[PDB]
Amino acid sequence: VYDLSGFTVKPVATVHRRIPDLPDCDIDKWLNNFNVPSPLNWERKIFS
Amino acid sequence: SVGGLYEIKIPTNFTIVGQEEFIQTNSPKVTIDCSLFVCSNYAACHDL
Ligand SMILES: *[C@@H]1O[C@H](CO)[C@@H](O)[C@H](O)[C@H]1NC(C)=O
Repeated sequence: VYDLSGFTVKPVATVHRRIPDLPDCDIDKWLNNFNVPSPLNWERKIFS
Repeated sequence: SVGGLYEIKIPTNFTIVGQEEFIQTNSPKVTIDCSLFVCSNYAACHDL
């Protein structure tokens, strides 16, 4: 009597959930701003 | 011994006592699929 390698039931489909209608982060508009700071005064922006 | 005789307590009445004793002769036959235990179904783990 041989106990074979354990099988797992494979996924039939995939579920993907995300919050809809969220705005674009516009990260490029902030990184491309021409008023570039020096390392001494590095600027910060938080994207949420 | 007094006069070659010794004092001894000899039973004048008796009962039967029952004492149970469990002796383990077997145990749960544990089996492990080492591959399914170590790696679940992740192919990246099974390769290693
Ligand atoms: C033995 O003990 C039982 C219970 O006390 C009693 O009924 C019986 O008469 C006794 N027998 C003798 C010979 O003492």
